[PDB]
Amino acid sequence: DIVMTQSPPSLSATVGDRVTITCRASQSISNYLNWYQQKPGKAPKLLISGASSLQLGVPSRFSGSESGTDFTLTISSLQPEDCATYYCQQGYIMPGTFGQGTKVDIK
Amino acid sequence: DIVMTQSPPSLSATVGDRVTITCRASQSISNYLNWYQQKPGKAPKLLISGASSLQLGVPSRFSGSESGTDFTLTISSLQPEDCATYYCQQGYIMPGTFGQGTKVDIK
Amino acid sequence: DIVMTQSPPSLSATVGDRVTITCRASQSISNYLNWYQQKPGKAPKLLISGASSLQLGVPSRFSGSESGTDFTLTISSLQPEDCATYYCQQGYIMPGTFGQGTKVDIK
Amino acid sequence: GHHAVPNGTIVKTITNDRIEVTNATELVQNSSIGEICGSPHQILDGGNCTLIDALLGDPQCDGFQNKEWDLFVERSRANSNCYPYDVPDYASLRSLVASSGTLEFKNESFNWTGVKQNGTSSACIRGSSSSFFSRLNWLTSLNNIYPAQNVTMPNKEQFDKLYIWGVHHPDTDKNQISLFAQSSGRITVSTKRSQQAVIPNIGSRPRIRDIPSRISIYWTIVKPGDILLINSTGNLIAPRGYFKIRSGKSSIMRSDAPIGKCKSECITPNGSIPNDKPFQNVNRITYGACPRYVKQSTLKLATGMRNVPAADLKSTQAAIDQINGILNRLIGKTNEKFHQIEKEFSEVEGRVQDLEKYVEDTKIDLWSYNAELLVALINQHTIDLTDSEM
Amino acid sequence: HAVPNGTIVKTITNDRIEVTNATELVQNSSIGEICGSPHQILDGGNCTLIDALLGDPQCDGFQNKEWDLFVERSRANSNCYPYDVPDYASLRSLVASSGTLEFKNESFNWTGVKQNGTSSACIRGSSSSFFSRLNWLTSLNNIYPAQNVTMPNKEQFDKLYIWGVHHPDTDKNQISLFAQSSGRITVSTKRSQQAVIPNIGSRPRIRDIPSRISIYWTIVKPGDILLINSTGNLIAPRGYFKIRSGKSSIMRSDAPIGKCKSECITPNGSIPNDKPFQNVNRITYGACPRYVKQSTLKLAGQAADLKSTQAAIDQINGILNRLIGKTNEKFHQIEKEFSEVEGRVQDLEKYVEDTKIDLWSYNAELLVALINQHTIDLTDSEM
Amino acid sequence: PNGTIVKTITNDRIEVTNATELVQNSSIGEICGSPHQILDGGNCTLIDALLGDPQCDGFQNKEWDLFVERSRANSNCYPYDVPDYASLRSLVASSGTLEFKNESFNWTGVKQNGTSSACIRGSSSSFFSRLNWLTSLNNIYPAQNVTMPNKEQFDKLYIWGVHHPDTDKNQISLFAQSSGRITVSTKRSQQAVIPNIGSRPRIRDIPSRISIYWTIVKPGDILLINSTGNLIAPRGYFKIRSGKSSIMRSDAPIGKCKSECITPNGSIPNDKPFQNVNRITYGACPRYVKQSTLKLATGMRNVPAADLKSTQAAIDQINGILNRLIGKTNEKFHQIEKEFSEVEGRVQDLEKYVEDTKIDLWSYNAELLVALINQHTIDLTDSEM
Amino acid sequence: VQLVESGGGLVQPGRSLRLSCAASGFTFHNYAMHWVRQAPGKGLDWVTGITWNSVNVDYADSVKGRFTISRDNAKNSLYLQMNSLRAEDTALYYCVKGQVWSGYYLTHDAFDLWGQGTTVTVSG
Amino acid sequence: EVQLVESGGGLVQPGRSLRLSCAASGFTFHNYAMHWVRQAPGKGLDWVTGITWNSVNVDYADSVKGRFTISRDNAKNSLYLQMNSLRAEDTALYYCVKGQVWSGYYLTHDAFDLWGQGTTVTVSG
Amino acid sequence: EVQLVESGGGLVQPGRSLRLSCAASGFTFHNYAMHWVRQAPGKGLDWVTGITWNSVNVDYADSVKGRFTISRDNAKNSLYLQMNSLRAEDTALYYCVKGQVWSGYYLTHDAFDLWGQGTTVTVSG
Ligand SMILES: *[C@@H]1O[C@H](CO)[C@@H](O[C@@H]2O[C@H](CO)[C@@H](O[C@@H]3O[C@H](CO[C@H]4O[C@H](CO[C@H]5O[C@H](CO)[C@@H](O)[C@H](O)[C@@H]5O)[C@@H](O)[C@H](O[C@H]5O[C@H](CO)[C@@H](O)[C@H](O)[C@@H]5O)[C@@H]4O)[C@@H](O)[C@H](O[C@H]4O[C@H](CO)[C@@H](O)[C@H](O[C@H]5O[C@H](CO)[C@@H](O)[C@H](O)[C@@H]5O)[C@@H]4O)[C@@H]3O)[C@H](O)[C@H]2NC(C)=O)[C@H](O)[C@H]1NC(C)=O
Ligand SMILES: *[C@@H]1O[C@H](CO)[C@@H](O[C@@H]2O[C@H](CO)[C@@H](O[C@@H]3O[C@H](CO[C@H]4O[C@H](CO)[C@@H](O)[C@H](O)[C@@H]4O)[C@@H](O)[C@H](O[C@H]4O[C@H](CO)[C@@H](O)[C@H](O)[C@@H]4O)[C@@H]3O)[C@H](O)[C@H]2NC(C)=O)[C@H](O)[C@H]1NC(C)=O
Ligand SMILES: *[C@@H]1O[C@H](CO)[C@@H](O[C@@H]2O[C@H](CO)[C@@H](O[C@@H]3O[C@H](CO)[C@@H](O)[C@H](O)[C@@H]3O)[C@H](O)[C@H]2NC(C)=O)[C@H](O)[C@H]1NC(C)=O
Repeated sequence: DIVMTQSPPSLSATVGDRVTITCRASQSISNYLNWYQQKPGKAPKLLISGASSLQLGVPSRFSGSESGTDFTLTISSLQPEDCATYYCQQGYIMPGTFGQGTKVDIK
Repeated sequence: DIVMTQSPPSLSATVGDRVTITCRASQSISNYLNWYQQKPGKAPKLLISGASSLQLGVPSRFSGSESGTDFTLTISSLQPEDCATYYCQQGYIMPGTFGQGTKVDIK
Repeated sequence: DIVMTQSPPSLSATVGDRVTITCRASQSISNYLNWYQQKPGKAPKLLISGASSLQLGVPSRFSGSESGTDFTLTISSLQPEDCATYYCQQGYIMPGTFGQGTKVDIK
Repeated sequence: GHHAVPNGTIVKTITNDRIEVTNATELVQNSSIGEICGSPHQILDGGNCTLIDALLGDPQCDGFQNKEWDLFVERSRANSNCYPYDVPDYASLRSLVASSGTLEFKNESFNWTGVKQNGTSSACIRGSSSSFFSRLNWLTSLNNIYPAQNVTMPNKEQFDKLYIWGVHHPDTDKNQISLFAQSSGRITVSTKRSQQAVIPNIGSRPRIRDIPSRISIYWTIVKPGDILLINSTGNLIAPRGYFKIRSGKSSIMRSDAPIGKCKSECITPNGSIPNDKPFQNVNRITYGACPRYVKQSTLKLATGMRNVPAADLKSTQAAIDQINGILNRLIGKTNEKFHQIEKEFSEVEGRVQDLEKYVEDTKIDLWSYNAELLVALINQHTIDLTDSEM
Repeated sequence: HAVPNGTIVKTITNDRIEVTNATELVQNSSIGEICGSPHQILDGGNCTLIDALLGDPQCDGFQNKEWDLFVERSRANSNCYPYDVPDYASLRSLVASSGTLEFKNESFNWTGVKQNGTSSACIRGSSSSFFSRLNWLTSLNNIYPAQNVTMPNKEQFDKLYIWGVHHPDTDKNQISLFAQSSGRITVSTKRSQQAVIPNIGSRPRIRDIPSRISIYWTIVKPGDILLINSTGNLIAPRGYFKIRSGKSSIMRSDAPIGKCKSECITPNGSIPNDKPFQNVNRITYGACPRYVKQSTLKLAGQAADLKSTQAAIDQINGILNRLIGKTNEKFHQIEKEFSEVEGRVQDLEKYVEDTKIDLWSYNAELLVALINQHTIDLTDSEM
Repeated sequence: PNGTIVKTITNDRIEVTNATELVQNSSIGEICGSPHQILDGGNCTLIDALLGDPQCDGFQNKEWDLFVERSRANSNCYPYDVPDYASLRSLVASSGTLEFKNESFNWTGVKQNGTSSACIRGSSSSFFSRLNWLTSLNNIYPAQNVTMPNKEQFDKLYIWGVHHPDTDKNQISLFAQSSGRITVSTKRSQQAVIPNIGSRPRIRDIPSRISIYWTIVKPGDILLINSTGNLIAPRGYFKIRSGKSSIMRSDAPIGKCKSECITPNGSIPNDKPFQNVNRITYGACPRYVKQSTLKLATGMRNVPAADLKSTQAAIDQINGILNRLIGKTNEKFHQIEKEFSEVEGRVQDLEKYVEDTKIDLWSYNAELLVALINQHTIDLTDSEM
Repeated sequence: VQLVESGGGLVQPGRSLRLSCAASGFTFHNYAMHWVRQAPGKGLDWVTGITWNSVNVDYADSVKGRFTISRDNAKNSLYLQMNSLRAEDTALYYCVKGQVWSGYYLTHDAFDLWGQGTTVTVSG
Repeated sequence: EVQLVESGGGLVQPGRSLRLSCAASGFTFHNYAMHWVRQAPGKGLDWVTGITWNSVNVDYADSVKGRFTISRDNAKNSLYLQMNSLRAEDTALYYCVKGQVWSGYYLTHDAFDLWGQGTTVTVSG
Repeated sequence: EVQLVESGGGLVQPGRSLRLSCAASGFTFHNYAMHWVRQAPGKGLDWVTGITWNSVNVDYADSVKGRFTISRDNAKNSLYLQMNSLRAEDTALYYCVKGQVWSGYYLTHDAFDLWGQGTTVTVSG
């Protein structure tokens, strides 16, 4: 039903740089957006729920924000362990719809 | 004076049964009714004051209630120690109006 | 530029009597009057500030009062240590206006 | 041709500010009789005594026991001659007891295991012996032991019950140990719908009748089918019974006027006032079928006709009938109000008091505007109709 | 022109005068159903607003639901742990005017404690449970370490936090639940603080429980930070609600909800708003006519003259257009019915309402009298 | 030629010659201060001036008839909370003066005049100028029992406080006792306060707080202070008077003009009976009505000369009506608050309800009054001809 | 906690008698005290009562004018004096105590303590 | 140790049936909703089915609306998925995921806080 | 304890200048306002000059305007007076006086709580 769009399909950054991923929705979701990180060969892990609530165990360099109408996930100090695919998901109205992931590489 | 009327002049009940005594007043008394129990050859002992307040030392089987401008004294389990004469009195006006007694016997 | 007037210019009393000194002001000072006591050959010592507040260390026989539009300093039981000159001063307007002196002598 | 009067009166209309007429009536009452005479109402004179003191059982207020009223008169010489005390919400309790209208008291037999009861103080002297409040029980340790109390009383009747209890605040810790055997007490009075937990505070206070301690008074209401539970560990001023809460017409007034004998329906702190006229100028505080308050000294309605200095019966009768119909509509019909809010304050408190003053000022201004407009309208139409009969 | 069946109205100079039509300006009836077409109505059967907010099992279906008017019924009860709100009216008004239940979870630290405690008097399904939006924190391995959690507000709206303090019956229960003999809670932001100490003591048993819970609320602004530093007796939050400014309110009414369209709601039902005044109830929602304490108020060969008739009809219809139809909308207002005895505030509220009712009744009487008098005057001047 | 449309009871639009306006819709954006004493509290709230802020020092021992609070006001000293802020603010605002008189309390065995880094007075750390932070001396804090009578002829206001430290270590370091208690009493009232330890968000690097309380001592009374710890003592007493004074929140410049009616937007003329600017007014002000235009028919009807007597009669009647309406205004000085920055609950709802009722009733009154007067004016001007 | 009685006996018609009631075990100057007589096998009747301040005193209709009730708080005693006795007064007398802690009036209370009566016989 | 373990994957022909089972250990099962999410080889993530704790509100995706059934057993701590008719578009890795809201009545306002290493389903000749 | 010590003074011819110093020991000097007062021989007490902490409000008497200057040094704890043009009317004993208000922006609404034993200034041939 609700289509989710992710801005950068692929990103490359140096260790220590700042990385931003953006997500947009077709309809209005009342800040019910969740960010998921999936390494190759493993199950996805939830990073932030509600676009601003960090889950326990996630490092503090991950932040989430609502820039007016877009949803932004920011990595402040990128590390080699932060190479994965990132998805944005809605929770307002079922069915849950995942956007196409953003792949991050290290230079 | 305010005449007081007690319904059963004499009552007989089996041990363990339920006994009810009813009293009526000529005028309106603001629930200022007292119940007295007198065994033969002894001084009266006050049972209930205010028509609903049980005095200390009186067994819990004695209860006092007000229903339809009538005052009721109830014994739930008539033990053999409860054979006496039961009187009603008022306290609103002071001419002094002890009613006639109800005599209780045990089969 | 307030003119403070004191009375009496000189007073005599016996050891144990009651002594009263009165002070008047030209304009309306909002209960800002300070009493000062000076022995011969020493620096002035403040007794009462605000016309009713005893400073610490001053004996309780000294009292200050606002009698109508006049200000009164009272010594209840005069002692030989209370032979000095007393002044009344304002604090409302900046130019400090000391009054004259009331010289007290014992008999 | 109309008639003229050698004398005259001046009234106000909409188009004209000063019109001479033949006869005008005053719609505002400016005087009282000075006596609060209770022929239709029941009035209780609380000399020497306040309402709370009568409730608690002051030795002086002993004659107010189990007495009903429709209006309570509290005088300016009222004082207290018992143990010093405070009420954390004085106005609420005063209003509740005043509107209840009865001081009926029924005793109850609380258990109270292992304590010394009926404690007395020398601040309260009844007759020629030290005493205490007649409706409260001072619980003091017995044999240097104060066991914890856990007592319950159900409400099997068909009305709400009001319980008045208290917490003792001593001055020093030595006094607390000597009176209640424990360093710190705690009181928990709860029902199925509410709970009150109080902790005493120890400290010195200015001496009233050589007493440096105080008492804090609290109240609870128990509905039918409920249970009142008291679970104090120390510093408890127990209740000796329960009062009766009723809903009806009753209030409390602060005044200093003598009580007489006349059938006046409207009472103000200045005195009793007649209610024939629709408005008044005496006082904001009223009780029972009273004309409304306006801030105007005079408000005259033209019950006559203009003057410019055989007989016809039909026109005269028509004019008289219309004017008397207007007068009947205005004069006599007065609404009744019982137990309004307080309008005079002896202290300064803050937000609630400012809100109350604002409400009363708004009411007074609006009713003054209404009175002025009504008199102007009626005078204009009266003059118009009497000039239309020619 | 004359009529055989007349009507009787009142003017300033006349008390009973006979006229022709004499329409009516006060409404004395309702259809008995709370229609729900223009507004959004939420039926809280067996469910109060506070119980739905906290999340007792019977109200499990009310979570994450918006409304424009909450309907509370007289059969509403509580079937969970006994609780008390020290300021019930304020919290009820706050949540009612907010107009939404919307819960977003947060991940507090909560070190070294046992979470998700359950009680035998809060049964959800077939197993014991608790409130769905509060976290009962209990000791683990007979240790209850101090808590120092903190949450900032990086969003663009105020956040509402509901928490509580547990008052146990006895000291033994307190120790068995929280290791400390006496606990203490401090919840503070950059602008406010709230310190609460539990009170140990016995209470009457509701569903076989002698202990209670006291419920408190805080609000965090978009640039603030919430700090919780309790070392005992804490019923922790599970997240935050959203506070909005809107047109929502609450209403107590035992009336059925039906499929119809009407704009003015009263506890008796939905009433039409064409006439300017009403007589049904003083509690209203939406565009409603004013409340007056009066039962009725009423306002006025061969040939024909078309011009004069049209002029009179035009003037009368202009008056009616000015009066009938144009109403004012009041959404949230103060409480008008009380089931307890409180004191100063209740008396003040009753005084305010009585003053308003009296003034509006006087205004209605004067207005009807004036308009009738001038209507008769103008209709007499045209002939 | 030019005409004006007015409203009566029978007719909703009538073209008349001349029509006046009874609603003021504009204001000069200046708080004129000629007939009223106006004190500009830039960067300073009223409570921060009652206490001694290091940046509100110039407001001390100052009187006023209206206090102006600006939106840029902020605190720059030790964080504090007043449990009843509105009541204290209203009481001090309606008192109308700040006049401190010093008193010599009998404090024993304690360290007085304690300072902090939140307050900076020029170059050195400091505290409030009207309070006294009493800490321990030589690790001992003896119990304080201090008495002071009121032998004067006016009520005395005392502002004291309690200290809430972050941790128990800080409490012991400041006051030797683990838990303190304060009891401030008179012959007719008592306040007992207990501090609450616990951490709080840091304002200017301070996790502690101060609670502020006030007491009023009447003539013939006596103030007793009994404290074991955590007491912020007073240095003296303020003076309470009854008069015309209030406090307003307004971001408007102060000028040299003269005007009687003040408003947060500015000073407005009071010739016309009603207004449309703001619900918050000071002094002799027009009433508030929701309407933007309310016009009174000051002329006869317009349809598209020696009779001087009739003209004079009509002019006199209309001018008498105008004299009755225009210029006679009521003076309200201190009122309730009408704007709220936070959501509180029942009392705020009650205040909002009261103001809404007042505004609606006065709007209805204004509309009806204009209608009646227009109708009677037109009727009399038609009767004169 | 007991109220003892003395003074009963046999007296001829038209003569006088004096009954005394002594209280022990409770504070006497707080409670109201009454007298109640019972005829042989007939019932209970009220005759008189007095308050703690001896301000409000009430008598039964059949005993008005001939019976006097007095109290001494210092000696903890309650006295009754009969002057013109008749044959209708031969009964057993009980000295009873009220329940309210400090009552200004004799109403709105009960009888929470009764003594063992003394016999009075009026016959030839 | 909080984990979800899946079983029942394999190779099946088109038009036939399969049953996957998910066992939960380490948390209270009757407080959280449970969903199924499938991932194609080298493609994105797709939502399939979802159930609550009371098995009252059950939701399905559009493409698996008719031939898929989801069930729960609270006593045995199990989540079952049954596929009746299978096509070539369903060859994927299946994850049995759990919800975040404690005792949620509806499936909407929540997020998937725990995931299980799914099982492979291949529908080919 | 608390004391104020004054230095300077002596005999000076008319028209000449000299400087008096007052040193404070025993209290926080940067909190209290400081004044200079003088007393003629057996005549009375006359106010001379006054200054506050931070040295913003400075006031002088009419008879000593334009020829007298008062200054502070809070770092060195000193109060200085400089008199330039002198007459025979200034032969007096000078007292250095401390104020009472703990921190006063303005010089008024105060009282003199501490005085120092002054120094003698004589202006004669
Ligand atoms: C009550 O109900 C609530 C919901 O209403 C429940 O709360 C949820 O609990 C979930 C677990 O049941 C939890 O999700 C897991 O979170 C952790 C992240 O680690 C953090 O938490 C652990 C656990 O302790 C905390 O939580 C418990 C909950 O009861 C509290 O009791 C306790 O006091 C703590 O608050 C901490 O140990 C851990 O600390 C470490 O990190 C911090 C820094 O953040 C350091 O300071 C510290 O020194 C430690 O290093 C964190 O605080 C994850 O463990 C987990 O994800 C993993 O879950 C399991 C194993 O647990 C497994 O499948 C996977 O683990 C592996 O995952 C990666 C892949 O291999 C890799 O990281 C590792 O290999 C790892 O082993 C899986 O990824 C979950 O995300 C929810 O966050 C929580 N929700 C909320 C809203 O609070 C609560 O449990 C219920 N309680 C009871 C008693 O019933
Ligand atoms: C904390 O601080 C408070 C306030 O200072 C203290 O409270 C005072 O306590 C003293 C006793 O310690 C009280 O004095 C007593 O007052 C009673 C009233 O009699 C006198 O009343 C006033 C003076 O108070 C005068 O008119 C006159 O002196 C009256 O005689 C009496 O009960 C006492 O009797 C004594 O009276 C005089 C005085 O010496 C003697 O001739 C008698 O023989 C006899 O000794 C005594 O005067 C005083 O009133 C209290 N003040 C207040 C305001 O309450 C606290 O004690 C202190 N400490 C603590 C721990 O709280
Ligand atoms: C509410 O009333 C009950 C009535 O029982 C009080 O409970 C009793 O409290 C006292 C005081 O704490 C207990 O005495 C002491 O308890 C422990 C052992 O339990 C020990 O310190 C001492 O040996 C001593 O016995 C008493 O046991 C306890 N009784 C029961 C049955 O629990 C309770 O304190 C009251 N609460 C309040 C707030 O007043």
